[PDB]
Amino acid sequence: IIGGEFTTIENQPWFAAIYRRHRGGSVTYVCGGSLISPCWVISATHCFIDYPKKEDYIVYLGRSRLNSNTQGEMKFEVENLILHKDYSADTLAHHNDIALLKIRSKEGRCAQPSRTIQTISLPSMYNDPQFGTSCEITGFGKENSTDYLYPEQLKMTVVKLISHRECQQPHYYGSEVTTKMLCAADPQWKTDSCQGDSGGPLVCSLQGRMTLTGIVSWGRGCALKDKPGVYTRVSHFLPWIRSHTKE
Ligand SMILES: C[C@H](NC(=O)[C@@H](CO)NS(=O)(=O)Cc1ccccc1)C(=O)NCc1ccc(C(=N)N)cc1
Repeated sequence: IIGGEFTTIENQPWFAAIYRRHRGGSVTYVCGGSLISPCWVISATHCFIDYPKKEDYIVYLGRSRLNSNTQGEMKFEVENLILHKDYSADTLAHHNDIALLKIRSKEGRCAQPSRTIQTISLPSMYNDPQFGTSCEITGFGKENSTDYLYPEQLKMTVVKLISHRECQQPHYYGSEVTTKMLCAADPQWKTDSCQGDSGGPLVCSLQGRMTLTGIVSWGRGCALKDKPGVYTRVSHFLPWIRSHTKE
């Protein structure tokens, strides 16, 4: 997250920290995610596409720090890694950048709700917030483009939704952004999501209720003028989410 503020997992109880195991013992951060149900975490497909091996992943819930333990945190293995079949990446755009991870503790249990672990509500069929509405993003991503390391503390910021019309302008992203995507940015282009924030949530207060409106997917640079962050439009993927979360 470029700009914004450092926060705690208590303020983002649905945030999942996804890591990958390596040959030896090293565990590096891969992407963010959101707990949509006790057994399911939703993230982005581009995070795992190059290494579809479920065994190499670890999902942490209730974690506020990148490389240190948090009180109340819970560790999970990946029981099932579901990538979207129609995923593809063009020059800039990442299409159908959405994924599901069925989690399970070593004891075979799913998540247990607490003050630091809670689910986030999914949107209704084609029911998105009006453009211009403020929404929040969370992640352990880069604080600056030039950084090669991620912040140790979880960060968050607020961005505003941009109309498909405005985002489809020539100096923005043109025809590269589709209706299955959402653009959001800071009106002053000071704060934004960045590398490392992928898979994390774009949460909007819809009718007095926190909703998982989008998933951090792509963008040209970070906090670059006229280059909004692009998010996977969750409301357009409800049929897919349901079909892959049953049995
Ligand atoms: C997977 C994805 N790839 C891209 O976005 C590619 C185009 O597909 N563009 S980029 O400009 O190379 C992303 C980037 C930004 C800054 C430095 C290096 C990479 C990626 O890096 N995803 C993370 C990401 C998410 C949001 C934003 C943003 N809000 N500006 C920027 C980056």
